[PDB]
Amino acid sequence: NIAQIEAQALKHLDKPIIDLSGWQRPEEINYDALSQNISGAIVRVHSGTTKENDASFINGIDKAYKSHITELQKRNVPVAVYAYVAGKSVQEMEKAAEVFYNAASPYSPSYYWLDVEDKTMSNMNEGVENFRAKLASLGAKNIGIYVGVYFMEEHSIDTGKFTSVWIPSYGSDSGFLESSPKTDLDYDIHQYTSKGKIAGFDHDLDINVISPLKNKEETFRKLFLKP
Repeated sequence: NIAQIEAQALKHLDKPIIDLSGWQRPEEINYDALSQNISGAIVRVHSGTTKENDASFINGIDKAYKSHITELQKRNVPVAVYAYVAGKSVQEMEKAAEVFYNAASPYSPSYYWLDVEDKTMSNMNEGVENFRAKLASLGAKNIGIYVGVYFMEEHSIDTGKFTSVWIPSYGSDSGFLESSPKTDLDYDIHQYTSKGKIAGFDHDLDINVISPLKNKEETFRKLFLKP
């Protein structure tokens, strides 16, 4: 039940939050082990490549998302989703948002995240908003933005209409927390390394933590326990 998931999450609150994509092969993940070593997970569903790869189809659909979502949800881990935002026009942005929503919504994800990291439209702020607005109109309520500080400032990426902000800052990228986002914007969650190692998986993992500037339990509830 819902109280059960919530109790497990309270119990595991100091375990890290991971994000995963098709680059992390489900067959290489011991989900039993991984689920007891994490508090939550954020799974890639879409990337916005004409060449073929192991992590997604040409239409942007991630090759592993059904596995990552189902295997973690069955183990009572709360799971949110993300899309790499890369439309070259409003039309592409709205298309990608629809593809993303339709693929992820069946799983009742705890949050939808826009992963914004390169300029694919002249006014990237407008394109990002196109994506966000479309997702909202399709029914997404929890819509957050992942964006680096320098990118956000360079392209005047407005985070105001999003319901949460997620920011990467790796320092040297050692696998450990070593530098926090260089902004006074009030973000909820910090991607601190791309080279984490967690029991249950042998290879590099993106690891995240709720910002120590927030109340940890309340912010975790916000991001993971309110779909």
